[PDB]
Amino acid sequence: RLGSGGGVCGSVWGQNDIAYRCRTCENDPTCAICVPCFQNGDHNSHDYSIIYTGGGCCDCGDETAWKPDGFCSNHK
Amino acid sequence: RLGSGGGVCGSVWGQNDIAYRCRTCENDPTCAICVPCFQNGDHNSHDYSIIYTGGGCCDCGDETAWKPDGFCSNHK
Ligand SMILES: [Zn+2]
Ligand SMILES: [Zn+2]
Ligand SMILES: [Zn+2]
Ligand SMILES: [Zn+2]
Ligand SMILES: [Zn+2]
Ligand SMILES: [Zn+2]
Repeated sequence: RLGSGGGVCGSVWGQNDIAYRCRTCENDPTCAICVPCFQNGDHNSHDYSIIYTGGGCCDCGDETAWKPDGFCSNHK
Repeated sequence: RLGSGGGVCGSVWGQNDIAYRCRTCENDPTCAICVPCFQNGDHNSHDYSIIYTGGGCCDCGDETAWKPDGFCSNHK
């Protein structure tokens, strides 16, 4: 998808991987971030969930997919 | 974003790149495909447009972003 450039997390998911959904930081229901990005950010009382994904990429740092307050440390 | 795996086009866009939007094959307004995927597929009377993108990735082959009839040859 289009999205922003700059300091976004490359990470890509293969067929038996884990990501995190966060209904609080997300722009739409298919946004997700990789495990390190979630744990290196602050989501304490957000409505997050674990997801076993078979594909996609981490939305961390891309403000067209993820609220910037939900970025982890290494992505602004 | 989440999306599908398998035979999807990796391609990623940097800060002065070209992609194609196709309002006909797209699932939502931010979907886009890279130049080779567009030209190796069939979009003759679709409502496509050129876009100078600064970021994102090609949606070709990912049926959660792009109608499969709009895939190019090398992605099913
Ligand atoms: Zn990440
Ligand atoms: Zn991150
Ligand atoms: Zn969150
Ligand atoms: Zn492509
Ligand atoms: Zn393609
Ligand atoms: Zn098309």
